[PDB]
Amino acid sequence: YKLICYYTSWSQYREGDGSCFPDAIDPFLCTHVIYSFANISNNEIDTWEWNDVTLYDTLNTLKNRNPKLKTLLSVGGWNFGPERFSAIASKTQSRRTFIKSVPPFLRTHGFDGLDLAWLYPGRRDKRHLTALVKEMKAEFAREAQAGTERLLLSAAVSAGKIAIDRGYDIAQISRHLDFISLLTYDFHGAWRQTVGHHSPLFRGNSDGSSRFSNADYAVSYMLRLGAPANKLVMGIPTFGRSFTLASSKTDGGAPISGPGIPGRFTKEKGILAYYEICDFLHGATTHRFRDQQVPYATKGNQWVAYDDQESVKNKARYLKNRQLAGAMVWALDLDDFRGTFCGQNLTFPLTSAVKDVLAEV
Ligand SMILES: *[C@@H]1O[C@H](CO)[C@@H](O[C@H]2O[C@H](CO)[C@@H](O)[C@H](O)[C@H]2NC(C)=O)[C@H](O)[C@H]1NC(C)=O
Repeated sequence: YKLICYYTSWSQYREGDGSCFPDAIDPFLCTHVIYSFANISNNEIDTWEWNDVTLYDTLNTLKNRNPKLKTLLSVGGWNFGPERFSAIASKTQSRRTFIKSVPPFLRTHGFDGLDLAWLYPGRRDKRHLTALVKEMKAEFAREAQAGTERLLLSAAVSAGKIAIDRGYDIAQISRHLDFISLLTYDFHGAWRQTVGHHSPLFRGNSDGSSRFSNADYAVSYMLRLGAPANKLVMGIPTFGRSFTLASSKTDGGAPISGPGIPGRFTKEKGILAYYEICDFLHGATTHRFRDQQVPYATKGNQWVAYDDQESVKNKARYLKNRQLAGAMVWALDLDDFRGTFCGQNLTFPLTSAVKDVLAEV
């Protein structure tokens, strides 16, 4: 079983304990670590943060301690406009230039592969996305002729029915990618006013429009669309999503005046790192949807939808029962990498839980 763990570039800037460097990563924890977000300049892959060269290096030494650990660099991201991605993929000229620029870059820094994080291609992008992956893999196959490990090519894909239908030629890109990571944790309406859990495992028999909004359906759909189970990786969030309640109503369906307040170290509205959540729980009321099998917490006018150890173990067992390729964690930097915020002196609580389930069989 594969355990793809993303590490985000900008997590170094977090104050105090929040600050996380490749340095703090357990070399034996995951099987693949993806460095989060590289840019594209002059239609050529390029760095993002000033000290990326240094961090790329910090991260790629972990392989000295664990020969088998494989690393990948991811292009795109949320702060990377799909428009610009879209423009690179439409002109066969821009596309080829970008492609040709990757292997050298990757080789130079020590990455064993590239991860496409084109965050959501539109209906007019499907055709080109397919082109992009085909040629990419083709270039990697050619470069491997030079007598060296072939680079890996993976992609972070949306897990919403509509999104998938709109911009992905799954059956096609499936045969060219090494593995696909399902963003199975962006399910609850980033758009509207009611409390809701962003990463439900099952359907939640109470509500009936939006079933397509859960891990199960997403995975089933992908398999139906033609993606081989041995290539699917279900994404598991290591963070929670926050909401500022608009009424004393807390139960499912409650009103929302807007996103929750920022975390001391995360400093971002609506989001909370798991270690921040561990501190939040103190004086908070824990609740859990049996239907979807995920928990949520409330304190004051703050409502938090998140994943805990069992929640994540539960998803891990799911993934296993459908015989998927493995799991993908959202950031390693959002988990308790210090192990000093969530009791139990364990480091990387969440990601470990997944590993335990993934390894006990
Ligand atoms: C992202 O790539 C862009 C593309 O060049 C870099 O942002 C630049 O992008 C603008 C949009 O095309 C250019 O017009 C500007 O010349 C340029 N910005 C500056 C200040 O020079 C960008 O720097 C890359 N991202 C990062 C984080 O460096």
